[PDB]
Amino acid sequence: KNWLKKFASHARLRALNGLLYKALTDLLCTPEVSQELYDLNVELSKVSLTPDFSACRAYWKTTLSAEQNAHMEAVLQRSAAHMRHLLMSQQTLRNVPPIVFVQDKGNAALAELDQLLAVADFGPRD
Amino acid sequence: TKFSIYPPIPGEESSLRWAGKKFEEIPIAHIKASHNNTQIQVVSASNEPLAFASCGTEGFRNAKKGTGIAAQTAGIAAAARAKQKGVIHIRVVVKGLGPGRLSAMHGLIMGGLEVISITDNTPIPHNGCRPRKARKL
Amino acid sequence: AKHLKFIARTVMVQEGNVESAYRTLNRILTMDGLIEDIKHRRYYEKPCRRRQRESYERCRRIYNMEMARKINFLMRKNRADPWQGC
Amino acid sequence: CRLPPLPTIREIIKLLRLQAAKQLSQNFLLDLRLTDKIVRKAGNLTNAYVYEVGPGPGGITRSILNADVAELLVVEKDTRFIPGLQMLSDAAPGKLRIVHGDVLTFKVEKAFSESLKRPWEDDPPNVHIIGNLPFSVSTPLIIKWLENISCRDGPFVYGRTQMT
Amino acid sequence: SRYSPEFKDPLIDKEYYRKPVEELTEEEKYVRELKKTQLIKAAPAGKTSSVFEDPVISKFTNMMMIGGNKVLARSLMIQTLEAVKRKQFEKYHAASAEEQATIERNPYTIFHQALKNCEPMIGLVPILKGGRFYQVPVPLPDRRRRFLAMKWMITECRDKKHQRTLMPEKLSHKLLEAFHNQGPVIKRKHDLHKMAEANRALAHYR
RNA sequence: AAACUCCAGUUGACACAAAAUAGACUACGAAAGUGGCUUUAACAUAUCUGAACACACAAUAGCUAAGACCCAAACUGGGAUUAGAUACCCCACUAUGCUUAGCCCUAAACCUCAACAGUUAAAUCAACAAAACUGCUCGCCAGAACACUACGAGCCACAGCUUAAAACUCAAA
Ligand SMILES: [K+]
Ligand SMILES: [Mg+2]
Ligand SMILES: [Mg+2]
Ligand SMILES: [Mg+2]
Ligand SMILES: [Mg+2]
Ligand SMILES: [Mg+2]
Ligand SMILES: [Mg+2]
Ligand SMILES: [Mg+2]
Ligand SMILES: [Mg+2]
Repeated sequence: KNWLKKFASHARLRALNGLLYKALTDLLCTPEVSQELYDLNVELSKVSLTPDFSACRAYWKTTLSAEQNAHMEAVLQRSAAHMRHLLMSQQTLRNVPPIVFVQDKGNAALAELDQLLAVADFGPRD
Repeated sequence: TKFSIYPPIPGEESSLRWAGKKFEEIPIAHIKASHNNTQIQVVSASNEPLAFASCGTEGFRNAKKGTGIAAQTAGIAAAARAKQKGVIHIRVVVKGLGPGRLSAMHGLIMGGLEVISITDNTPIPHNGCRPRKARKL
Repeated sequence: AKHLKFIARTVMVQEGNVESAYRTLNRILTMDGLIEDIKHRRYYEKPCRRRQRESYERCRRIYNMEMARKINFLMRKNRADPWQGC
Repeated sequence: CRLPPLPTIREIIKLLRLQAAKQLSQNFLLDLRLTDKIVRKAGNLTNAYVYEVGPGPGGITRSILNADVAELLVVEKDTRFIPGLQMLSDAAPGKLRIVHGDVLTFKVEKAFSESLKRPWEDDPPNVHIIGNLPFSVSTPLIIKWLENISCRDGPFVYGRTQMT
Repeated sequence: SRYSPEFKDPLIDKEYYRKPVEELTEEEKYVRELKKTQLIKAAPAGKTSSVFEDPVISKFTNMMMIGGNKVLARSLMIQTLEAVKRKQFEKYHAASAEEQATIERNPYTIFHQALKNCEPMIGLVPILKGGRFYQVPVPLPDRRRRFLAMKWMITECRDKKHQRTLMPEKLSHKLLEAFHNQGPVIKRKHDLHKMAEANRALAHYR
C-alpha cells in the first residue's frame, strides 16, 4: 500500500486503567520491549486514561539517584511507541491511545516525614 | 574447567554432583504460574510428591492469589514442607507467564532450598486448538 | 511430552546466581520468539489481521534500516567547518 | 390548557448533572409534533384513562394531555424528571398522577377504578397504554404483557386494553 | 529601593579577608577578584566586626522591638542576659561540690540551647481542597523553625496572665525553663509534634 | 459473583481437530485460493483477440442427508453491573467451523489498472491515485433519483441469483 509513501508522509475507564496497568507491568517483566529497559527494572504505580481517551499516562516510581531517573525517563520515552504497538498487537486493547510516562513522587513526602518522625522528640507519652 | 550453561545429559557421565547425587536424581519443583493463581509441587526424581503449596492453600483469596507476595508465601510453604522431607537442592520447572513466575522461586530460595537449574515448560502449541476471541473491552 | 526432559529451555545456575540464570532464560525465550508466540496465542488473531501485521512489521523494518543507512552515510559530513568565514 | 415549555437538551443535560453531550446514554423525542402524531395513532382518547410509561422530558406526556383524557397515570424511574412532571401536573390539575418506580414491576390492576372493567368479549375497555421507552426495556415489557394477556391479568384485568 | 541591582550585600566578616592567599581556592580566588568590580552597599547599623556580636540575639532583639524602639529592646535583652547570669551564679554558689560541674553560668550558651530546645521540626499547613480545611504535616525549613522558636518564646512572655512581672524577669525564667526542657514553650512544641502525627494519614492526600 | 469440587499438580496412555520456528522467504495456481511429512497422478495451446446466457470453475456465510466433536462460537440460559446498568466483563452450551455425496453461485471476488503487441521520443502531465502514450480487439457507458427497483424471461434457488425499465419530479447530481 505504498509503505514508502506512508512513512515518508466512569466505570469503564477504571476497568481500562486496571487492564492497561496489568498489561504494562507484564510487558515490562520481560525483554520483549528491549533488553536495556529490562535491565532497569522499572516499576509502575498506576495507569490513568484521559476522559477523552486521547492519552494514556503511566506513572512510574522514581528512584533517589538523579542520573538513573534521567536514563529511565529517556529510555521510556524512546520505548513508549513500541509498547503501544505490542499492546495493540497482543489484542489486549483494540485501540490504545498514545502512552506517556509520567514520574511519580508522591511517596517522597511520606518518606521524608517518616525520616523526621524517627528523629523527632514527642516528649512524655510519645 | 569452563562452566557449562547446558544441563548434564543422563547418558554421558559428568563430574557435577550435588550432595553426592547426580543431576537426574535431584528433586524437581514444578511451578505453574497462572494469571490468577500459582501452584508449586515438589516431587522426587522418581515422581513422588513431597510437598505442595498454591496461593489458595496459604489463605489468599480471589485477586490476592495472583500477586507476587502470595506466590512468595506459597513458595516458602512448599520449601518448608520439602525441607522436612530431606530436600535441599532442586531443579525448577516453571510453566506459564503469570505474576508469580519469579516470586515462587524467591519463596523457594528463601525457604532454604537451593536452585541448581531453571527450566521453562510453558505450553506452546504448534497451532493445535483455536484460542478464544479477543475481549471487546 | 514424548521428548527427554531437562534439555529444552533449561539453564544451569552458576555460583548460585539464580537471578542471572532466570534473566538469561528470559533472554533466550525472547530472542527465540517463544515469548511473543505465547503472548499472541492468548486470543485468536484473524488471518487478514495477521497478514496485515506481518506486512506492516516487515516494511517498517525495511524503512527503518534504509533511514538508518542514510543517516549513517550522511554523518561522515558532520564535522568542524573547514572553510569557516567563507 | 397552559402547559410549561418542553425541556431543551441543555436543560436535560444539566438535570442529569452530566455537563456534556457525550455521556447522555439516552435518546429523547423533543418534538411535540411527532408525539402528537403518535397519540393520534393511539386512537380516540376522549374521556379515556391512559397509562403512560417512560415519559422522560414528557413530550408524549404533553401530547396525551392536550388530548381530552380523563386521567393520565405516569410511571417514571428517574427522580430527576419528577420535578418537571410535577410542574406539568400543576399545569393540568387532576389529569396527571405521577408514580416513581419501575414499569416492569408496577401493579396496574389496582391503579384505576373497578368501574372500567369491561368483559373480555366486548370492545377495548376505555383504557390505553402509550409508551416511548428505551429499547433495552421495551422488549421485556411486551413479553410480560403478552403473558398477562394470556392470563387475562395485570393491565388486562380491565379487558382488552390497547397498547401503543 | 534606592540601591541599584548592581549593588551587592557587604560581607562584614573580619577573618575572611585575613585568609592567606596561599589557602585560597581557584573559585574562592575568582570570587575575591570579582568582588573588586562590584559595588557594595553601605554596611547597615547593627552587625559589626566586633568579637561579641551574636546574630541570633540581634534577631531576638529585633523581634522584641515595638515601634522602632531599639534602645528599649536592647535594654530588655541585656537585662534578661544579666538576670540569667545572676540566677545561675546564685544557684552555683548554693550548689554542692559535685553539682558545680553541671551548672551553666554563661547566658549565651543557655539562650542558644533554650532556643534550640524549642525548635519544631515538623509543622502544619491549612489546605482547603474538598471545601473543608485539611491541616497536613510538612517538613519545616531550618529558618522557619528557628523563627517559630523565637516567636513562641516572645508570645509566651507577652501573655497577660503575667501581671506586673517585668519582661526581663519573665524572659530569664522562661529561658531557664526551656534550658531544662520544661515549660509551656516545650509543651507547645510537643502538642504540635503530636498533632502532626495524629494527622499523618493526611500526607497521602498531599 | 456464579460455575466445578467424578476438583487441581506431577507422571503415563491417548484425535475424523489445525498445522510453532523456517517465512526478514514472495513462490505455485485461470481466479477463488494454496505455508505439517511421505508416495502416486499432475500443472492446455509453436500467432493474438474472442460470451451475463454456450462449456467448466468460484473465499466466507447458508441448505439437504449420514458421520465426527478437542477447541472456538451466531443464538439460548445463568452471574455481576447504573438508576432504563456492559450489547462490550464471567460461566455453560447450540447452529456453524471438520469428513463423505449433492445444492446454493454471492464478496472492498480490488492492483478498485480488460486481453495481446510496441515506445520512452515528445508538450510529461486538469487534480489525486499508480510516469506518459501508441496499435489492435472484445466488453461496457451517455444528467440525478425513481432503481443492486417493478414487470418479462431464465435458473436444484421459491423472499433467493442473473438481466433490467417506464410514469411523475429536479436543475442540478
Ligand atoms: K484490494
Ligand atoms: Mg483465447
Ligand atoms: Mg454480450
Ligand atoms: Mg461458492
Ligand atoms: Mg459450510
Ligand atoms: Mg457443535
Ligand atoms: Mg463459522
Ligand atoms: Mg477479456
Ligand atoms: Mg430483484
